[PDB]
Amino acid sequence: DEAGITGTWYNQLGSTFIVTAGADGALTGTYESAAGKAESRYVLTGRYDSAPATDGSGTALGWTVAWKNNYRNAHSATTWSGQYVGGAEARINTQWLLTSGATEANGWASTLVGHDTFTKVKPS
Amino acid sequence: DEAGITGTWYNQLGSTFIVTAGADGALTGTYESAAGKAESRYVLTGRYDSAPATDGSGTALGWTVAWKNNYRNAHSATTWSGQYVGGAEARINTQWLLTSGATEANGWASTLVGHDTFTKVKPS
Amino acid sequence: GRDEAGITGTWYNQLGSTFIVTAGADGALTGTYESAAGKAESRYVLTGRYDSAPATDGSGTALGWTVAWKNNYRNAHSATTWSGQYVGGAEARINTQWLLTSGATEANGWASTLVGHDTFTKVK
Amino acid sequence: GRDEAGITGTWYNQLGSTFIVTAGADGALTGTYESAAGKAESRYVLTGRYDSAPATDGSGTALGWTVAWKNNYRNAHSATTWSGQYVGGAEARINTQWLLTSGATEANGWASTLVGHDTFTKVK
Ligand SMILES: O=C(CCCC[C@@H]1SC[C@@H]2NC(=O)N[C@@H]21)NC1CCN(c2ccncc2)CC1
Ligand SMILES: O=C(CCCC[C@@H]1SC[C@@H]2NC(=O)N[C@@H]21)NC1CCN(c2ccncc2)CC1
Ligand SMILES: O=C(CCCC[C@@H]1SC[C@@H]2NC(=O)N[C@@H]21)NC1CCN(c2ccncc2)CC1
Ligand SMILES: O=C(CCCC[C@@H]1SC[C@@H]2NC(=O)N[C@@H]21)NC1CCN(c2ccncc2)CC1
Repeated sequence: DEAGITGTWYNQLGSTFIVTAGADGALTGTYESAAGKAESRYVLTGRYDSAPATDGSGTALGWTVAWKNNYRNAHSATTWSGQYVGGAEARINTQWLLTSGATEANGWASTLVGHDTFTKVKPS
Repeated sequence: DEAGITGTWYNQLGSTFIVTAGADGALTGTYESAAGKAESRYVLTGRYDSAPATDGSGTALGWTVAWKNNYRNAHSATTWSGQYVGGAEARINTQWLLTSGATEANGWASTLVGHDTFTKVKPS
Repeated sequence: GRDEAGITGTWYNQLGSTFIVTAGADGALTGTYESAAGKAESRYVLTGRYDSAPATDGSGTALGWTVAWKNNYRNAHSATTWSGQYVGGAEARINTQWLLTSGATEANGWASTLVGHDTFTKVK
Repeated sequence: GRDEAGITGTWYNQLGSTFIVTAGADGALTGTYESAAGKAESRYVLTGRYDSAPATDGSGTALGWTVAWKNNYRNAHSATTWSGQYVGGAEARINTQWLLTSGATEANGWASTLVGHDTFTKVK
């Protein structure tokens, strides 16, 4: 899935996720979000199962973005946890957690949760 | 929080999270889980807000473990999303998502969710 | 504007489960749930709540409900809660995320909760 | 063993919110919820469900409930569902994770859900 996972992906929001799957199970690349307090590209890193089952299961993976770059800092980080599914129209199916820095009076409301699905089709 | 975040942490399960905060916002290190289909250490990587607010807020961060090493492969990955809180007894407060590789008939049940709190106190 | 009639009826989700719901005048949700997935058979009681006076700005209507997976046929020692919102219009949807908690011992509690997302559409 | 009396009563959580619940003989949960956090004032109706015949192996009792954040004082256009389990014994607890969904437009829907975890303990 190295060849499969590596590429430019787009989620249902129009966000762009450019990723490289390393030989050692590493994930690196960039994330540009179409939503929220975000501007231009952000660094990401993660990990994926570099030896998945050969039974029709997807390939487990996850990656993190801390929303700081040279343009903006949203004092937050998102983690996507999901799996890659290969074939004709390959998909990456994820759920995510977005934690913002918070005070102890704020902490109960510090984490947003959602789900993103990624394909390699360039939106229009 | 570079000096603060870097260290050996332990969660409520007795798991060991050894991490280094890089200068560029990188997180690296190892994770050994006291629970589940896991054995000895796993590679992790993530990101943290390397320039947090100076207002009493925590430092947003996240990191990923793919549960494959040279001992075992659980065909799953966990992402922890949370924040670091410094001071006398520093804590890392997280929520997490654990996705396993799944078939399309299995996918509805592929993701576990929980919360881990980390301190630098060595259990007994 | 209030969505008593928009919400009340029969819905299916993407697994083929059947959600039969009545939205009461006072914010109550009642009905039955038949799951096409998991350790479930036939219909289960559900109860929930919805915002009986939503904003007029085009926002959806917040709601939630619970199924405990015990009926006269089977008992899966677990409960799901769906949290999400009703969105009216030509193709109405109920968009949800859910938490499915199983009875667990202390040793198994870390793995006691599944998380997912279901979209419901209404049928005549 | 069934926990009608174990669950029924007044509980507080770690924010200082007050959860007043009656577990009915047929699996129903009813009561009120007063939150010490957020856009909330005084008591809100809740309804939920619990496993009325849990396993006898030491596992807790699965349950869930919903609050919609409209009462006679305030309407926060949102609903929380708590999913978790009751654990009896000398220090009984209700351990939950929760999803809090707010009414959202299509532009804001990606940010419409908060996630967290509450532990409840019972008071005389
Ligand atoms: O907007 C961002 C950074 C952009 C995240 C974009 C998200 S990532 C998941 C989804 N998928 C995408 O592709 N794009 C979106 N961060 C906010 C979070 C909420 N914030 C607070 C404020 C106060 N308290 C709590 C939280 C303020 C900062
Ligand atoms: O046990 C692991 C790997 C160890 C994860 C340990 C977890 S990480 C969050 C928590 N915090 C820790 O410190 N430790 C625990 N993975 C399972 C997941 C559930 N599995 C399935 C099987 C079939 N369908 C769906 C899921 C099988 C593989
Ligand atoms: O299968 C069911 C009951 C049917 C749930 C149906 C689910 S509701 C959300 C989704 N939307 C639907 O329409 N259908 C599915 N319960 C299992 C869950 C797995 N179980 C454990 C045990 C321990 N740890 C983790 C999980 C034990 C029992
Ligand atoms: O504050 C409340 C109602 C009070 C909820 C109390 C919560 S229940 C879970 C936790 N346990 C408790 O005991 N107390 C707290 N609702 C807000 C939430 C933030 N809101 C948005 C809007 C858009 N996107 C995301 C969030 C708008 C309205």
